[PDB]
Amino acid sequence: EQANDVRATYHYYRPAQNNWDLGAPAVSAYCATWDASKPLSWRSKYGWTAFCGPAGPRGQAACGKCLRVTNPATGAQITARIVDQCANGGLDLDWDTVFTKIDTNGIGYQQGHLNVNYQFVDCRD
Repeated sequence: EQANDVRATYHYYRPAQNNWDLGAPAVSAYCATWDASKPLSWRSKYGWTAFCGPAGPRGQAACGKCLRVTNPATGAQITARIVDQCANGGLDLDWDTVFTKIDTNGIGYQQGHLNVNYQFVDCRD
């Protein structure tokens, strides 16, 4: 249920620009049918990456769960939502949500990848 020392990276195709709709033709993510329908606030308030990792079997029973992520580097932490898979190999719907906020200095953004840790959690919206 918990995973540490995983090399995370970020990748953007069509985010919030196209209201990051998980329904958008070339995306079609698992909980799109249920979360792409929530307004903007909530959606931009609570991040929404994927159910992946070397240790994260959580799909069918993950369409309404959240994921807490921590960054040893700063000690900062945040909570994202579980929605889709890892078409790239890990957390992708970031850029403004997780990475960008737990990266106070920018070391990750200028380099490309980072070493982070995470644990499955509740949303409590």
